[PDB]
Amino acid sequence: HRYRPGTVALREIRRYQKSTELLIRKLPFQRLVREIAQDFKTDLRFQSSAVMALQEACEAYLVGLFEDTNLCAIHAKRVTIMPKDIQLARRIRGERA
Amino acid sequence: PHRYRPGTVALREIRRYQKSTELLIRKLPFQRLVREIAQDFKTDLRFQSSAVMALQEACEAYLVGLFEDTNLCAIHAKRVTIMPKDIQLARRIRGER
Amino acid sequence: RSRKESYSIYVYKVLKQVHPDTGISSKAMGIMNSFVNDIFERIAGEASRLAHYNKRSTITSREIQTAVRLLLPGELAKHAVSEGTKAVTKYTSAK
Amino acid sequence: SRKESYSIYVYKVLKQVHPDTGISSKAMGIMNSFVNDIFERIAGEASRLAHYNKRSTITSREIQTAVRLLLPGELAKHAVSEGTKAVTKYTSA
Amino acid sequence: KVLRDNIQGITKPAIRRLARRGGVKRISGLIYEETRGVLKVFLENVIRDAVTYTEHAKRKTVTAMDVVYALKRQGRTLYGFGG
Amino acid sequence: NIQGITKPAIRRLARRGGVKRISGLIYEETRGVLKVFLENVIRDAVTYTEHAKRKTVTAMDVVYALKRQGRTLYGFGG
Amino acid sequence: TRSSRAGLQFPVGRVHRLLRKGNYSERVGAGAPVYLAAVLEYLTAEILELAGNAARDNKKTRIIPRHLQLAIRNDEELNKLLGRVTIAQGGVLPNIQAVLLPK
DNA sequence: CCTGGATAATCAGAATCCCGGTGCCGAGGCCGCTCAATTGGTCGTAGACAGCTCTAGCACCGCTTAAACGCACGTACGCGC
DNA sequence: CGCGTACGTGCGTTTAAGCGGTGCTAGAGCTGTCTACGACCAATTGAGCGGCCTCGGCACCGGGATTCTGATTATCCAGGC
Repeated sequence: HRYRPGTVALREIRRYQKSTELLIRKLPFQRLVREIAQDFKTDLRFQSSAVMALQEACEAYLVGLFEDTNLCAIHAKRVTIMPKDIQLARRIRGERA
Repeated sequence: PHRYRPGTVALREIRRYQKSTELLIRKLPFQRLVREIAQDFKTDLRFQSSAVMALQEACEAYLVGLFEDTNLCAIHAKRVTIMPKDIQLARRIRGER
Repeated sequence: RSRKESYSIYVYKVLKQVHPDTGISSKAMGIMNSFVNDIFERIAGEASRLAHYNKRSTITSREIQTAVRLLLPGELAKHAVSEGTKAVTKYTSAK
Repeated sequence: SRKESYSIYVYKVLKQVHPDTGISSKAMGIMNSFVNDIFERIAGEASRLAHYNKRSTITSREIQTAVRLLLPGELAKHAVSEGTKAVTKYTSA
Repeated sequence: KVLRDNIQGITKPAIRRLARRGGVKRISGLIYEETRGVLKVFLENVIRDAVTYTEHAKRKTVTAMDVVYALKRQGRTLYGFGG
Repeated sequence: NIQGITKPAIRRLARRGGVKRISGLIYEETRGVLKVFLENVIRDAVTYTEHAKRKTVTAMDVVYALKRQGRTLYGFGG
Repeated sequence: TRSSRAGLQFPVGRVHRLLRKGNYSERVGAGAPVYLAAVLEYLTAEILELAGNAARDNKKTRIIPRHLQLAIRNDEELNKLLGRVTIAQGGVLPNIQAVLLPK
């Protein structure tokens, strides 16, 4: 049959909140890290655990930002998150000026 | 007679208290509150007047910034009146417990 | 071959003291070592700040005590104060 | 009892940048607290990197990279140029 | 003399003035209590640090420097009172 | 590169954060926020490495950069 | 040693060496490394305690970083201590807001 | 007799529990070197502590009047649809 | 788009914020002398970490087999016209 829009999302929430595996793949994020690092210094090498540390910290920061974004979206009488929620979360957080 | 519409005196007070720099909380009730709170932590304590002034400056600045984030959250909640849930969401995004 | 130091066997001994039939992974062991190092750096820097503020060049047990009472939350700080004072008195008794 | 402060130096800098402009006592206290706060921040950053690089001294390079880490881009760049010209004209003279 | 209910010394027009300085146009009636509690959440977070400084200096008088160092610890540093 | 952070990857990151419904511009805003955060942390780590006189950015510089930014990470030699 | 003299397991030697070499003060007292090792020992005892409890709750004999994340975020004071601390391979707590639940 | 809602079944897929392999491993404990902890002993000065002095925090007391409470009225704002 | 009303506004009343003239003493601050605990150096020693080897969890793949709702059609019953 057919499922309602939003139940597979809740199942994915219950699945990924119990797991610890990284949700961004290693090679495109590693290429993005290297592309950003070439903008600051040329001829750089990267340890693999450095890229793993960057991936873990960035994924945890984005998960916490999505938590605050969902809180802002719920407070804004919605269930769908929006870039205004991200902007308000980064404004109260002090990252965005 | 004469009676202003609701919303003009609040804006005039916003402009007046944003133009000025003097402390909005009175000195003696705040000093009594500080002595009461510090009396609940350690009995027989004296207080420099400049210490209570520094406490008043820091508390007033923190409450003004909290009211700024509260007004921003109330605007994001499609309102113009601030609510205690705005204070609560601003303190949750700020990381205060 | 460089001889890198760590807190592996020490945290292993404390784990065996609190849970005899429980092990620990190296991914958790690195987190525990970083936790011990972070708490060490925080309490030592807080003692350094207190010694610099109180115009004293000596970091005694009192400086670490007020560093723990500043950094740790109330029940945790109280239990750490009791543990620290107990170990300081037991070190003072022996020679 | 002598209380050391950066009062006359900030007075000299202010008269260098604004000769018809004085400072108040509260603003002088704010400036003196700012100087000590920035000094403590840069010195703590240089001490942190000196502890990181296994080195028991703090030279001009550690203060330079502490300024480059702490201060934002244009401010850090201008402070880097000012620090390097001061180190060079201290070394020559 | 005993000290009781000084938290209500922070009157509703004071919280109104703090909201006007913060840019708040309309204030609910349930704000003036709750913000006061947040002020307690401020003050019990600050002075409890500063007394911990005052207990280390073996003093019975809370100075401005202990308040400044308590604000230094909380990430809420202040200019104009030393440091 | 920056589009290498795919829409299902940001979808999984939102599912871990507890987001039920995701807008279309959420992926691009998350890409921009991730780019800014990676720019800051990688800039601090590159400053650490160029002060350490090395051409290989280690995990120690990443750990110290995250400790600088108030986002201290446990598990990589802290 | 000095760990056996103090009833502790953590080394007084390593802590007393790092307190001197860490550029913390001119002189470092003798009661300070015992106190710091005891505080570190109680803190790792509480963390390993709640980690072992979480490992027994998850039916595992070895402590994984998920158990450490459960031990940190489940306790209020341990989460308050490690508030700005990211644990690698730790994840988040299972938490779904009320409006996200279906009717 | 018509009609609206509550429930009490209904099978039906989507998801979930369970077993089997090729797979590479990674905890955790012993062998053993080795350099940092231990220990004895000497130099020294930060600081403990009792003295002195001295600003400044606290208490009171009362003139003045700006500041706050509360009531009454009402319109425009929160929220319900 | 509309409904109900909460908080904006002004004035009378009442309350205590502020002023700046006064006494006191408690505790911050300056000082002065002696010392024990802390650094420094040298020989000694043993706990610590490198190496490596065995084993206990380890894994997400895959196609039958369990199970848990969900859309699904229908069906019954009590209330109102």
